[PDB]
Amino acid sequence: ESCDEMVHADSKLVSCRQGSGNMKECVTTGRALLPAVNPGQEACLHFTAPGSPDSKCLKIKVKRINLKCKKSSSYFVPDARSRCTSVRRCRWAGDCQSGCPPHSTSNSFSDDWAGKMDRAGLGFSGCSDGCGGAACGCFNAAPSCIFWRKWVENPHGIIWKVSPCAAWVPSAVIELTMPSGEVRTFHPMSGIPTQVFKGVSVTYLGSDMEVSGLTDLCEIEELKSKKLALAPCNQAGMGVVGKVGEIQCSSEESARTIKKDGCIWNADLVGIELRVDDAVCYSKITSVEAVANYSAIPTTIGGLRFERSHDSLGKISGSPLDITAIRGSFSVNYRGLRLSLSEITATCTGEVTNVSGCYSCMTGAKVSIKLHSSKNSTAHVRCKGDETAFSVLEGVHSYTVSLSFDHAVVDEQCQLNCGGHESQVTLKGNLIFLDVPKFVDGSYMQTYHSSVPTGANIPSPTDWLNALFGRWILGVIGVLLGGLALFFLIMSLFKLGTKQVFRSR
Amino acid sequence: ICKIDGVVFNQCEGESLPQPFDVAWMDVGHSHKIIMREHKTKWVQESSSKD
Ligand SMILES: *[C@@H]1O[C@H](CO)[C@@H](O)[C@H](O)[C@H]1NC(C)=O
Ligand SMILES: *[C@@H]1O[C@H](CO)[C@@H](O)[C@H](O)[C@H]1NC(C)=O
Ligand SMILES: *[C@@H]1O[C@H](CO)[C@@H](O)[C@H](O)[C@H]1NC(C)=O
Repeated sequence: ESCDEMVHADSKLVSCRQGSGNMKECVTTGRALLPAVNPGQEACLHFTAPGSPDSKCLKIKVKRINLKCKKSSSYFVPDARSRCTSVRRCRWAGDCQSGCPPHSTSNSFSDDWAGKMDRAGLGFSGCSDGCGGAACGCFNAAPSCIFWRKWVENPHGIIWKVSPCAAWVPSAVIELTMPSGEVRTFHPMSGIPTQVFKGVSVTYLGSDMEVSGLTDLCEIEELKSKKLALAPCNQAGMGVVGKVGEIQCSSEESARTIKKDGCIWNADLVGIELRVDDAVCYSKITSVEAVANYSAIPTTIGGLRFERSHDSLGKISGSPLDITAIRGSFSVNYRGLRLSLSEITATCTGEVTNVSGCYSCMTGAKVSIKLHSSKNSTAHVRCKGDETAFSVLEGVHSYTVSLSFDHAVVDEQCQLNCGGHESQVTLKGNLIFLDVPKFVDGSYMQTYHSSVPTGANIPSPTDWLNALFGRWILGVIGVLLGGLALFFLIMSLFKLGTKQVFRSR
Repeated sequence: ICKIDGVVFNQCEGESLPQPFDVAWMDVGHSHKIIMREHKTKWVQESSSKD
């Protein structure tokens, strides 16, 4: 579409050669800066070569600006159950004379327990005491050794993904298109590199926006049911029991199974209480319906309205009312890139056939330009008031772009050049004015608002009283005579009414 | 678990080759065996004449 805010910071900064025989480029490295733009615009990056007349551009597309957070850590918390067993073996030897574990023997597995499995997991093997006599199972008045092993299980296999974060920095999306033809997308962060794609390291900047109710919030998500929620989560491995932060593991593959080598638990996560050779285990792990308030996807805490935006590498979003931030400029860095320049541009001439749009407003004034040339995209439009660059195709086609004007009747003469050849164009049409839209029920903000033109806020005397007149003296005289006649008639009617009201009471 | 040595156990949609799987088992006098994972055992002497 349209384009604005040209830079041209590193023009004529190449050290190329003959160009493989006819013409080529070597490298173009420097540093530039792109200012803030409105959601749904394009920031072109036109290069200038000393030998070649014209070059290609690099458009930057921004769609949404959502409020996300960083990724401090990532882990999976599976669901656990209460499973245990016991045994009632008799001493019958010198093994359970006085005490079963002498000082520290915890591996109470005599090559017979079911702990050596891939579906069990890991736990804590303890011991207990028993009674003696005919009713207790032995023939000696001495306590017996009762061993028990407890472990957690996960029959269903519910998998959760929690990512703690306490920054909540603004971010946005970028649909970058290279001059060669490659078009990809990426999500830059507020000051964090966005996985630079062959030199381009454009980052996003913020304005240090304050928060109201963002102190302990996370982005815990669900994988099977795709259910999201906002609630204070735990921290890294060193945690406390009582809230979220139960038995974790290494990765998602280690979440379905509760085996060792990746799973970490501190202490006091499962209780055991036996009465008579039973070793029954009760559940103490809190479920999802035990945490604090536990906000959900519909969240209206304060001015922020958190929603669920369908996007990759992020599912948490939110958009308050119109903020009109101060600055949202970017910072583009260059490391290495090249563009093929033909330098064989020929005569080309275009003309203007349509003009429309708003006043100096959000969408601007869209003016379609028709060109005709032999090359593909050798064109560059430059004029006073605003500069707009775009790409064309081979042959004769139609292309619609938007420009910024500061006058009601747009009747000027701009200069248009496609590569090396230059010509002249003219515009003639009528434009309108649109103000900032108002708020209505049932509609909520989606991503953000950048800015609204509210500078003048005054009616210009030149544009006003234009269509009412057009001859002007004749129209003024006629309007004055009509107004005088109507005023005299209304005064006569009022006098008659007052006379009727006064008398005949 | 779907099949044990060519013996139908459950109803599955995708079969594969036998794989080593550590699991306890016990016999009760029927045709097929019964595998179990969570079980509590108790050893009693009873002073039987068979011992
Ligand atoms: C949510 O946490 C507790 C739960 O009752 C509540 O007192 C608090 O005000 C809520 N908001 C927070 C912690 O920001
Ligand atoms: C100008 O715009 C009007 C409105 O859509 C359209 O009918 C007309 O065909 C356009 N003219 C050209 C030359 O594109
Ligand atoms: C111009 O663009 C067309 C678009 O399909 C492409 O096929 C062609 O290779 C480009 N270059 C030319 C015609 O030199």
